[PDB]
Amino acid sequence: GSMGLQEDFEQYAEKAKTLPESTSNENKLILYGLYKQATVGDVNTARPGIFAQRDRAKWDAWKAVEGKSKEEAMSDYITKVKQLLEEAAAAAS
Ligand SMILES: [Cl-]
Ligand SMILES: [Cl-]
Ligand SMILES: [Cl-]
Repeated sequence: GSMGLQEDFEQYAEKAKTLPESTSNENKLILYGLYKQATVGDVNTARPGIFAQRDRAKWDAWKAVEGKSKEEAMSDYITKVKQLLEEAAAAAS
């Protein structure tokens, strides 16, 4: 990752903590998948079964961004968090 992007990523991963607890799980899943992809790369497990204890929705969100470089997924994660942060501020004003 380039330096400025890595700094941005760590900053926005920290700012993501300020999103309301009530943030839709649809968006939590999008952030989860990009965060996994950005930090550890391609999902390296098989899809959890429907009745498994492993969370299929989380795995699916990560599978969906397979193939993105660290730079790309950090990029997307940042843009999604930025959008959510602006929407949270709009909701509160
Ligand atoms: Cl920025
Ligand atoms: Cl929801
Ligand atoms: Cl992992």
